[PDB]
Amino acid sequence: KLNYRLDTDPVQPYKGDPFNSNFSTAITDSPLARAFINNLPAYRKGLTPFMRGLEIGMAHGYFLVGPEVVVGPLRETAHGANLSGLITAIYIAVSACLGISIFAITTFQGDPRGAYGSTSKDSLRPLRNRDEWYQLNGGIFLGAMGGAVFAYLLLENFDALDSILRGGVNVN
Amino acid sequence: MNISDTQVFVALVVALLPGLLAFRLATELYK
Amino acid sequence: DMTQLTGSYAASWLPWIMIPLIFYILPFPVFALIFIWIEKEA
Amino acid sequence: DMTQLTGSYAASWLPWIMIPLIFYILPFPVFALIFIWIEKEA
Amino acid sequence: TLEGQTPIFGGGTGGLLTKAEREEKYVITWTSPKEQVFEMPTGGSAIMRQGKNKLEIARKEYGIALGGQQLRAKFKINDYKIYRVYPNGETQMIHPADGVFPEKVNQGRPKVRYVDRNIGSNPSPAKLKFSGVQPYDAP
Amino acid sequence: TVPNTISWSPQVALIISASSLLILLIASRSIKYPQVGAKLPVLGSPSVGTFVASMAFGHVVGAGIVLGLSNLGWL
Amino acid sequence: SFMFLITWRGYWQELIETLVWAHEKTPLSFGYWRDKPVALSIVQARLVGLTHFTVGYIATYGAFLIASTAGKFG
Amino acid sequence: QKVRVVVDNDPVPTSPELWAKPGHFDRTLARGPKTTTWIWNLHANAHDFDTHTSDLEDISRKIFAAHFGHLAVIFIWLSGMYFHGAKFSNFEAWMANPTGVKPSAQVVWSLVGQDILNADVGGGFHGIQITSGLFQLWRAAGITNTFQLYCTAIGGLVMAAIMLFAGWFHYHKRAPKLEWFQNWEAMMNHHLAGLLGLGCLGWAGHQIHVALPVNKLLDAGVAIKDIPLPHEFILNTSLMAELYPSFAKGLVPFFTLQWGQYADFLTFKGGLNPVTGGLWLSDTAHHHLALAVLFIVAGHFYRTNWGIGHSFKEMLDDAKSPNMLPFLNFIGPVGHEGLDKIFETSWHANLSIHLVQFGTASLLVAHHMYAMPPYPYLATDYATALSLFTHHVWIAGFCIVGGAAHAAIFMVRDYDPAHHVNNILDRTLRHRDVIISHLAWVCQFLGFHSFAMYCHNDTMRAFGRPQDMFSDTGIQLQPIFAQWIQHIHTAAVGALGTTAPGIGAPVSYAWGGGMVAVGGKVAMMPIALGTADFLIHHIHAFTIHVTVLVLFKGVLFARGSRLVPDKANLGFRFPCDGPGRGGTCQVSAWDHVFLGLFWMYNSLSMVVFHFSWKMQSDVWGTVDSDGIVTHLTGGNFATSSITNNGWLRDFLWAQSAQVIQSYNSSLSAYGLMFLAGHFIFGFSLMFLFSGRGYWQELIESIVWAHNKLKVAPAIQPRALSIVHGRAVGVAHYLLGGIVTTWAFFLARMSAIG
Amino acid sequence: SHTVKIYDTCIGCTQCVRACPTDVLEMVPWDGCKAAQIASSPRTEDCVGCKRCETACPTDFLSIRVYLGAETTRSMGLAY
Ligand code: F6C
Ligand code: CLA
Ligand code: CLA
Ligand code: CLA
Ligand code: CLA
Ligand code: CLA
Ligand SMILES: CC1=C(/C=C/C(C)=C/C=C/C(C)=C/C=C/C=C(C)/C=C/C=C(C)/C=C/C2=C(C)CCCC2(C)C)C(C)(C)CCC1
Ligand SMILES: CC1=C(/C=C/C(C)=C/C=C/C(C)=C/C=C/C=C(C)/C=C/C=C(C)/C=C/C2=C(C)CCCC2(C)C)C(C)(C)CCC1
Ligand SMILES: CC1=C(C/C=C(\C)CCC[C@H](C)CCC[C@H](C)CCCC(C)C)C(=O)c2ccccc2C1=O
Ligand SMILES: [Ca+2]
Repeated sequence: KLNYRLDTDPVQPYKGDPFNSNFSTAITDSPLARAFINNLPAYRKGLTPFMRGLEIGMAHGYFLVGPEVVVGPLRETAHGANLSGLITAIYIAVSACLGISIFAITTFQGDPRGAYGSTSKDSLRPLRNRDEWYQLNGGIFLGAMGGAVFAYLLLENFDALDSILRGGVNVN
Repeated sequence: MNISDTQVFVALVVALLPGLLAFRLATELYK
Repeated sequence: DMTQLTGSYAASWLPWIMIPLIFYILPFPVFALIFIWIEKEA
Repeated sequence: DMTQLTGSYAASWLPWIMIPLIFYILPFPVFALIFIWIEKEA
Repeated sequence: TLEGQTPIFGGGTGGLLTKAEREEKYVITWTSPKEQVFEMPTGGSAIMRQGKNKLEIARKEYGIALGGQQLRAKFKINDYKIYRVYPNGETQMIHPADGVFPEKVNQGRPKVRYVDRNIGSNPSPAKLKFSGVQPYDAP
Repeated sequence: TVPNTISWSPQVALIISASSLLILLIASRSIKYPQVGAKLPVLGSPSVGTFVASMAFGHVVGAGIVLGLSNLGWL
Repeated sequence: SFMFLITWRGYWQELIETLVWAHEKTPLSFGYWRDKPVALSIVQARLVGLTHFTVGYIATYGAFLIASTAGKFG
Repeated sequence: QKVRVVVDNDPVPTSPELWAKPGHFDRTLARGPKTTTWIWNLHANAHDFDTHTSDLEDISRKIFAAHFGHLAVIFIWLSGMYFHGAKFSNFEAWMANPTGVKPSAQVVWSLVGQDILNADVGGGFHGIQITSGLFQLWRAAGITNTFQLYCTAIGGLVMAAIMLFAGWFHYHKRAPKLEWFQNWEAMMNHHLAGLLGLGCLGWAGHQIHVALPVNKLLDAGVAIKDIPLPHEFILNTSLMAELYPSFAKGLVPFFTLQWGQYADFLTFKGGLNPVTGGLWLSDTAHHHLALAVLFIVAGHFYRTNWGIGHSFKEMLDDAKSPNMLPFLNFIGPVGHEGLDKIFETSWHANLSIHLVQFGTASLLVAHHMYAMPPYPYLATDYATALSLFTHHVWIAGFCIVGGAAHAAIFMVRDYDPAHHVNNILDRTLRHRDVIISHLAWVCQFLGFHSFAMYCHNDTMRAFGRPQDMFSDTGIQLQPIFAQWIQHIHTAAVGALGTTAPGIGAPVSYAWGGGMVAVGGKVAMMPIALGTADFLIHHIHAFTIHVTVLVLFKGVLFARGSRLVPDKANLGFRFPCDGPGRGGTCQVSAWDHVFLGLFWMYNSLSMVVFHFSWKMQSDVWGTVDSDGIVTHLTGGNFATSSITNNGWLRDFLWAQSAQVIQSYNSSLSAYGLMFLAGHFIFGFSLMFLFSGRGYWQELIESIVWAHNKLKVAPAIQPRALSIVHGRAVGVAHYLLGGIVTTWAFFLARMSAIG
Repeated sequence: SHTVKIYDTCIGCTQCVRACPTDVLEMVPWDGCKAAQIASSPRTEDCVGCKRCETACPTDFLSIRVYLGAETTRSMGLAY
């Protein structure tokens, strides 16, 4: 007389284990969600840790310049606004990379505690070695600096780019 | 008097609905 | 003036960014996705 | 003029650099030092 | 290895976490006379099977709560056992420790942490300064 | 402007009588529990509860139709 | 300070447990606590709440004492 | 046959023996007191009927009888308002000059100088200016003299006695069986068509035949004595036809479906009456008439005894996958199946839902009555308008907290895991960490992006950098979606084009369409929304979401958590599970209600503060002959409310002048109560910040002194329990804070309103 | 770990053992009381410090005392 009706349940236990504190939902287990998340540079199969950090830093440093350019305290002048946005991205990224370094220093002593231990099976935290974290950190810093400067150069030359993207450079 | 900025933005958001449904149909046909 | 691309229509900045996006920004990443799709081992 | 921070005292360039150093340049490295100190395995 | 069939459960958010895979985990096994609905210690309802069941739980208190307040008190099931499982695979049965429930006196059990006096005769802390001995641990 | 309402005429009687009759044909053969309670041909032999329900709903739907038509100049 | 003094520990420990679950199940969050996050102890909460209460007590009155006297005099 | 009346005859003898047996309802309390904790437990468990007995049928009978007792209390209170408005009021003087007389219905005796509180309220009368809006309500009902109020006062007392006899009768003489209480379909049919439907129809009859004729004459300017009594409009049909020609046709247009003839007294105007500033009584008559038909039709939805109708069980058992919408199938293959068991046995679950919907109803009452003032001379009576909004906002907040409280009681006591196997209730509990973690995150996002931007504004303003502030003149945060709705609703009536052509005036002038003035004061005008309104509305979003977080965590974790897995066995209301596990203080669902009460107070205080300041700044004021409006606070909301220094200075400090300077005047009572509220708030902090262990030890030394003098009581003095100290602390805290705001609001409005 | 001590005033009512939510206590043979048994705490490593045992103890003063000590993962009641 008891019918759990699990066989016809739209939401299943995650990965077939009902006692792993997770559900099989559209966000966690749909084919598109898995394809997108598992192919981000943090999870893409076969990537070296440095190459993971390079792509992550490139994307994050690029967009971190923007907020202070538009609503920052130097927004009244274009040249000052761009510099403040570049410095803000540099300061944030260097602070993050410093935190990543001290994370690697403190986490990987003996057998790491928590999700980075030898017997841990955290599929969402696959960087299990201290060397991988330092290689990732090098890519994060260099990518963030390059992405921030790339946004800085485009914003600094915005008058040239605006003429470029309108064909105004074809007058002469 | 052509359409306004709000109408263009509304059409862009509305077009997302057939965009997501086209993806759902394309993947379903791929099965 | 007729020395630049302009638009009197609403949100004329949209072609300013959408033409580069579809035609020479996104297509190479799109080709990369298709190339990965058609080369995946069984 | 009263549009900028200035100093009529000697070496008024000292607050120009010491305030950034103590308050938003060195404190994060100092926190990193303390964090490493309080997390070291026995 | 621990044998038994897991109760019918569709999944929940109160299950095991990283601690189960890193430090320790607990398993409670019991035999039921019929298929019936019980309450999971961390929320939700599960269906225990006809035969012998096996449930993985994050803390030892979950097993004592489930076995003591539900299996014994409500379902009249008195054969539940709690095991501690380590990541290396070592499994030890911890409840009931000697096969007899603790509330029932059993021969051969020694007195542990027994103080041969009433609690009002504990020495003052001033007498035990710099010795490292607490008043309740004093002879 | 106030929506137009027409004086009583055989057309409004026809609409209400027809709406009640169509509902009687449908309800006696479509609702979940007809033939419940005291009994009253082509109909499925509806009960007194089903019949009163159909006539009451015929007044509700009929009034909506006649008011809607008169509002719009016969729609 | 009223938060530390009125609300007590067990409420926050249960809330922290929920945040612990969220962190473990969120992708791209590579950080992980070396020290397990727990709610402040019962005694610690009284001390922390008393510190905020005292600091707010001194700061509020000190600002009022200086401003109400210096604003009306030298 | 299924729906029937089954009762028991004389189930409980009517004897006063148990009156002399305090605590008889509880087994523990029946033995008598040994400590003073027994006294508190007696009052705490007085109305916890499900702990008196486990018989659901006996519990339900107690609910039914006690509800008649509460109805008797309300009728006595209503009779008091009508009697005091007929014996100790200036109601007749106010009816002649509504715009120049302050309503007053309370008069104090002269013994200790308290007669100074008899204010000069106009009309040659001395008394306390009331802010309940009784006069405006009575005028809209057609009442014109104190004799009619006196008759209603007597009728209220008679109804109170009838209610009291009904409770005694239906508990001691004829108590219905449990099967009677479980007729969901019959109860809904009778309460939809028979209570809401017939009441709307009956009040529509009163409005059409009494309220509209009397109010039409009043708004035309005729004297009170020249207006005929309400029954004259029923007997002499010639009078009623002069006011509205369509009554010359009698009932013929109604039965012939020619209702357009009735358009002269069932109007659809919208807007406000220019003479009085309230809604058109003809508009409300057609509103209530449409409600009566809609409710009565709704009262034939459920299947009782004749096959026709919908069944609650069939509807609930069908709402599950795959019968749902394709994007709504996540509720699982069981869905709402099994929820019917909740409503068969759990009174607390129904009380949870119903208290929530009184919070919803009272919130709608607060918002919709200021923007669409339904009574004559209500909008321009600023003291009454502020009091009515504030009162009903506060009532809603307590009801909402009560709904969450009894939802937790249901989970601890009435919830049965066997009834909920993979259904929506079971699934909600199984992803409670998902819900609470996301709710915790959005609370932090809202707190950072609502309150911390106020701190940003304070720092920018202090720096002398107004251009960097979040303001209309700096970094703008325009509430474009709310502005768009105002434009849509204004263009709907003709003031997404004309989507409501039938309404002439704007539905509410708060959205636009013009300004209405009555006695040289603004009744309603467009309420523009800018950056300051964007910030304050997201303050409301933040505070509400946190109050939800506190209460909803308590309900979802009432059974237990990862910390204490067996809280359900510990009960709904227990102090803790000891200092172990690091400390488990206030884990029970009861302390989540206790903590949620503070957050409801904090949230609602800013709601009534937002209302009070915005209305004084941008709506209320005086209109000169040229149509120029000077507001009560001169439009300072836009620039001063964007910082909490502006709230501290321009709202709390500036607007408290009336209450702070009310000594030696008729408003001195508000000044005294202003300090009284401050005292109780500080007094409550003693209970909240301390613990009973200290107080019990202190009582030990005090008991020693009484023992030394042979005067120690037999009932041993005990410190309040841990839960009791929390209950006392929160009760005095909310009482002190609310009384402080009450005196602050009323003193200012009784002076400048 | 917490320290749980049992004193000679124990009457062997087994109420502390039944109240323990983590099975720290067991009843062992004894001769100091009529019940011929006394509470023991062999598994104090599993003690969380809830003091349910002290609440259940009927003697005056308590025959069982819990002294909160060094905090471990299982003494803090942590499932993570
Ligand atoms: C380390 C690492 C890490 C990570 C990664 O890796 C993380 C992540 C996550 C995710 C998942 C999420 C989402 C995010 C957000 O939005 O929020 C946040 C924000 C932020 C900003 C956070 C932060 C981030 C990071 C930290 C970064 C860092 C960097 C820097 C810069 C460094 C610097 C250094 C120097 C030396 C100073 C979360 C969260 C949460 N948190 Mg969590 N984290 C962590 C840390 C931490 C700590 C320490 C604490 C204590 C304070 C907490 C807290 C908290 C709370 C309360 C909550 C909530 O509510 C949320 C949630 O759950 O939802 C749902 N948490 N996080
Ligand atoms: C049309 C029929 C009808 C009406 C009007 C009501 C009305 C009411 N019921 Mg009710 N009930 C009904 C049928 C009806 N019931 C049936 C058939 C059942 C069985 C399924 C129940 C079972 C039931 C329960 C179990 C409970 C109620 C309760 C209530 C009260 C809710 C409180 C409220 O809103 O105050 C409304 C305030 C008023 C002043 C309304 C008037 C009150 C009097 C008694 C109504 C007299 C109307 C009568 C026709 C005389 C009219 C005179 C004149 C107009 C001609 C309310 C008085 C609750 C309550 O409080 O009980 C006391 C409650 O617990 N009812
Ligand atoms: C229709 C509304 C309604 C009903 C029928 C109930 C019914 C019940 N509630 Mg409940 N509740 C409600 C609304 C309601 N509540 C609301 C709105 C809230 C939010 C504040 C609560 C919060 C609440 C809690 C937190 C608890 C209950 C409990 C209970 C149960 C026992 C009643 C009790 O303890 O006696 C009441 C006895 C008292 C001594 C209270 C009187 C003291 C009040 C607080 C003082 C009020 C101050 C006064 C108005 C102003 C100042 C006065 C002046 C002299 C200074 C009972 C089933 C208790 C329970 O065990 O449930 C199973 C419980 O723990 N309720
Ligand atoms: C304890 C004494 C003390 C205190 C509270 C301050 C306070 C301040 N100094 Mg200062 N200063 C001091 C002694 C002190 N001074 C001495 C002795 C010297 C001569 C070497 C200076 C030279 C100095 C310069 C050149 C400047 C300041 C400035 C400032 C201001 C910003 C802080 C800063 O940049 O520090 C800078 C601090 C130093 C360069 C050296 C400080 C040396 C003292 C002795 C260290 C004291 C350590 C303390 C006792 C240990 C704390 C223990 C902990 C538990 C609290 C602030 C008002 C800045 C200013 O005026 O901004 C407007 C600035 O540019 N100070
Ligand atoms: C939608 C319902 C509704 C609305 C908008 C009104 C509106 C009005 N009524 Mg009215 N009334 C109603 C229902 C309603 N009534 C019912 C059901 C009865 C009894 C059967 C009455 C009896 C009544 C009397 C006796 C009097 C009024 C008066 C008035 C006017 C004064 C303002 C007021 O009452 O606050 C407006 C109220 C609201 C904005 C909301 C409250 C309405 C209910 C509680 C909403 C319930 C919705 C709920 C939260 C959702 C339920 C859950 C859902 C699943 C269904 C105003 C025009 C007075 C007057 O003279 O008019 C000028 C007056 O004397 N009314
Ligand atoms: C003004 C006093 C105050 C403040 C600031 C808070 C703040 C908070 N309470 Mg809280 N509380 C208070 C009084 C206060 N409470 C009182 C009196 C009670 C008793 C009833 C409670 C009861 C209570 C409960 C029951 C709950 C909270 C919750 C929360 C959090 C809500 C999330 C949020 O807003 O994140 C944003 C954070 C803020 C708005 C805090 C101010 C941040 C400032 C403005 C910016 C700081 C800038 C920068 C970071 C500074 C760094 C400098 C460096 C040197 C340190 C937050 C930490 C809830 C929670 O934890 O949910 C997540 C919750 O459940 N509180
Ligand atoms: C999910 C999704 C989405 C989102 C997205 C995003 C979020 C994006 C972003 C993006 C980004 C954010 C990007 C960025 C990028 C970047 C880049 C591309 C960069 C580059 C750089 C460079 C190239 C550099 C260079 C350099 C160096 C290295 C050194 C020297 C100098 C220089 C500058 C040369 C959407 C909603 C849409 C839709 C749905 C889905
Ligand atoms: C909300 C609230 C309130 C209230 C209010 C009011 C004012 C209400 C009202 C209500 C009402 C106002 C109701 C009514 C009802 C009615 C009814 C219920 C009726 C019935 C009727 C009938 C039943 C009839 C019958 C008949 C006869 C007798 C003869 C002929 C036939 C016929 C059938 C017609 C208060 C403030 C107090 C409190 C708080 C809350
Ligand atoms: C003050 C306080 C006490 C002490 C309060 C007690 C013991 C209650 C005292 C109630 C008294 C006896 C009620 C009567 C007081 C009236 C003012 C007496 C009127 C006398 C007339 C002649 C006027 C606690 O017990 C407590 C417990 C837990 C947390 C906080 C606290 C806490 O803060
Ligand atoms: Ca060129």
